[PDB]
Amino acid sequence: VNSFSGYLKLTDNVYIKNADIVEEAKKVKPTVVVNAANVYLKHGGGVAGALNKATNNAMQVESDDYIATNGPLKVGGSCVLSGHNLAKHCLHVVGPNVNKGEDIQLLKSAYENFNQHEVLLAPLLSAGIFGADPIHSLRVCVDTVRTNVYLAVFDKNLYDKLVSSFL
Ligand SMILES: NC(=O)C1(CNc2ncnc3[nH]c4cc(Br)ccc4c23)CC1
Ligand SMILES: [Cl-]
Repeated sequence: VNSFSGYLKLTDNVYIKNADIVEEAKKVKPTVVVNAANVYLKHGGGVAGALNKATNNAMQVESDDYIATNGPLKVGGSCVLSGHNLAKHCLHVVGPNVNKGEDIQLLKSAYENFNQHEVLLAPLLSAGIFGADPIHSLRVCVDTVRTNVYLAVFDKNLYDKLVSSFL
């Protein structure tokens, strides 16, 4: 039993809710919140901009030190950093950005990072400003993630479409 509330169960291990991931993280304080990161950990907009704003820019400060030491992530890759006031840990995961021409096949590799964590609060990777079809992202999530994932979808209209079209 965990503290996530109001989710629709899609499969054995995948759950979904119309929610602001920032507000959900602040309420649940999950062990792991997933950020929709880019390779530079520049948290300017979308989910990343919102999460970073909620940390009062502490996420960005920590991220800049990480990049200065380690260099950029790979598309499809991840790193574990602090969750600040939102979670114990933040798993920064880089899905392909279609608006940059990146290979959508890397979306499966991106979701594989979730399997290193028993339970996660997450957005749909490569959705939103990353330009992928969220219906496809949900399909890849369900077919790739084996650990327990609680998906927060900000847009109510999109949430209803994701549920109603789910196979
Ligand atoms: N834009 C979308 O509808 C999707 C991706 N964005 C988010 N997904 C889940 N929680 C989120 N909290 C946010 C807060 C701010 Br401010 C901006 C964006 C998001 C966000 C669901 C596809
Ligand atoms: Cl977004």
